[PDB]
Amino acid sequence: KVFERCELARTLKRLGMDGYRGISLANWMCLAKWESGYNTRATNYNAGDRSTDYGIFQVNSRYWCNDGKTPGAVNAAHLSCSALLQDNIADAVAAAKRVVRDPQGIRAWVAWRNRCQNRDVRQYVQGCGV
Repeated sequence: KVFERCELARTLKRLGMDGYRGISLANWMCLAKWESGYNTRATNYNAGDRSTDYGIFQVNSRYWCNDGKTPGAVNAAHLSCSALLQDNIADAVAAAKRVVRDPQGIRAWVAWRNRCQNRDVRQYVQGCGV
């Protein structure tokens, strides 16, 4: 599923993401936009280390979900990476919350540092009613 901007905003708010571990909704939106373009089936194989990023938030199979084919992997969130490819993003949200519980926080995603950090991100939730 490819979410519409405001549709996603309201959905993340309902799932309790606004201000989770100090992370504003606008920031989560900026992250999803650049990671997958709000697409739940987005997958990206990292040939260099043999891991794959899954879903709307591009969660890595080496630490957060299990796909069985990732060398030296762990399952921190304890999910099947398959769960992060559903149209229903409840599991992707639970995984994303787990990622930011580590000290790195939102910085865990390099794309956030490149395109969201220290920028004006109000634009991602403008006019959505959240």
